Order: sequence, then C-alpha cells, then structure tokens
Amino acid sequence: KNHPMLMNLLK
Amino acid sequence: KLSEEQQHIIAILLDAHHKTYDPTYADFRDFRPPVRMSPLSMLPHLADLVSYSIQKVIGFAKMIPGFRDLTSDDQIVLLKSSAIEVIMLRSNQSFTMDDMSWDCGSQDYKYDVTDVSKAGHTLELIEPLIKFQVGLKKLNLHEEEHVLLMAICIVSPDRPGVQDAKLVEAIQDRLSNTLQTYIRCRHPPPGSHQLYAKMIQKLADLRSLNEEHSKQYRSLSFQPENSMKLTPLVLEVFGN
Ligand SMILES: C=C1[C@H](O)CC(=C/C=C2\CCC[C@]3(C)[C@@H]([C@H](C)CCCC(C)(C)O)CC[C@@H]23)C[C@H]1O
Ligand SMILES: CCN(CC)c1ccc2ccc(=O)oc2c1
Repeated sequence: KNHPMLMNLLK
Repeated sequence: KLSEEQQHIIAILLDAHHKTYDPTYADFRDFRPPVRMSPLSMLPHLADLVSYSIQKVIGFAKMIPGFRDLTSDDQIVLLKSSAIEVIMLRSNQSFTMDDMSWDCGSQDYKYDVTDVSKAGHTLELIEPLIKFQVGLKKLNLHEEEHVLLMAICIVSPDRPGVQDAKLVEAIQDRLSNTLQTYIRCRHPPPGSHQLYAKMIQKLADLRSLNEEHSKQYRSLSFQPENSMKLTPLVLEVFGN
C-alpha cells in the first residue's frame, strides 16, 4: 500500500 | 530423516543466499564514501549499505519456497517488518569477535561501535546489537542453518497487518521443520545442544532490536536534514 519500490523489487 | 523436499529447500536457500551475498563486498565502492573524521558523518555511507542490503534481502526472500504464493500485500508486510532483522542476521557473516566489528574486506569498509554512532544511533541499540552478534557468532551455525534462520524470520505469521496468517504459518512450518530436522541429522553434538531453541531465541532478540531501531529511526528521520541523507528505498521501507 503505497510501496512502489518494494513492489517493483518483488515482482 | 531429512526428506527429499527438505533437502531441496536447503539447496534452494543456499543458492539464493549465495546470489544475494557477495563475500568480497565489491559493490561497496558504489556507496557514498565513509567519513570517520563530524556528527552523522557515517550516515550517507551506512544509509547506502542498508539500502543495498534491503534490495539483497528482497532478492533472497523471493526465492524462499512458498513466498510467492503469498499475495503481494503480504509479501510487502513481511519484508517491511523483517528487513532490519535480516540485515542484522546476514551481517553476522562479516562480524568478527576479534575486535567486535563488521569486517567487509578493507579498513575503509570495517564498521565498529563509533561508526554506527556516527550514523545517528546510540548505545541503547548498539550495545545489545553487538551482544546479539556475539551470541549468534558463538552458535557457529552451518551455512544451512544460517539461511534457514533468515528465511524463518522473513516468513513470520505474527507480523502486524498480515492478512493470510495461516498460509504464512504453513510456509514457516515447512522451514522450521526443515531446520529442526537438519539440526538433528547433520549437526553433531555438542554444538547441536538446544540449538533450535537458541536459534528461536535469536528471533525474539531480533524483535526487541527491531523495536529499538524503529524508534531511533523515527527520531533520526523526523529531522528533515537527516532524512535528506537517506535513500528513497530506506524511506519507503523503514518509514517516513
Ligand atoms: C552485506 C552486509 C550486511 O547486509 C550489512 C553489514 C553490516 C551491518 C551492520 C554494520 C553497521 C551498522 C548496521 C548497518 C546497523 C545500523 C544500526 C543500521 C542503521 C540504518 C539507519 C537507516 C541508519 O537507521 C544494522 C546492521 C549493521 C555488512 C555486510 O555483512
Ligand atoms: C554458480 C551460480 N551462482 C550464482 C553466481 C551460485 C552462487 C552461490 C551458490 C550457492 C549454493 C549453490 O548451490 O549454488 C550457487 C550458485
């Protein structure tokens, strides 16, 4: 939830 | 005995750690330089090391069996709450009893109590951080046990905000049972004595280390002049 960089590194 | 599945898990976690942990520390040349001249002198350097270390912990986490069956939101909750803990655990590999420091290959990249103070933290964190490192070092873990401990720490069902706790528990259980069973079959006495329970104790020490760090981090980061010295990834992951 508003964690664009973490979500990117996780994809 | 140690099942085929359990042997597979350990092989996976070893490989994942090796891909995400360079024991030469070659990438440390990309970090803002260290300065040990100067309040918060070491903050740029250590902010960068942690930001890198965050990325590497994510790259480890992704390769944990089961981790990806988790929703993206749960993956996020688990990494956000465990990141500092896994950086503390993974740092034990560079940490040396010889002089109570993290030894990353060269004098430039060797960090002690004073360095961590020059990054905005106090002894209320650093002292029990060093003692943790010493207690973890004394266990003399097999690399297999090390990678399983980091994995078990990432996949903890109790972290607040976890929607699908039962799936997180089942994933963790597979790793916990792999670890109990590995200690029994491959870790000879006396080093194996209560070793599991001493490993889980370290997970409890990490909760307390996490809390303290979160609180010193809040105080550090509220000051917009220090938050300027951090990275965007450290800001998103630890908070803003
Ligand atoms: C690659 C690695 C690890 O990922 C991290 C390494 C060391 C870890 C350290 C040594 C210096 C002090 C560190 C960074 C601690 C320090 C309190 C983190 C501070 C982060 C901040 C943003 C300033 O709050 C945590 C872990 C400690 C070296 C090496 O073993
Ligand atoms: C040889 C390919 N790579 C990544 C460089 C690695 C790195 C570390 C390990 C560690 C263990 C393992 O079983 O395989 C590995 C492969």
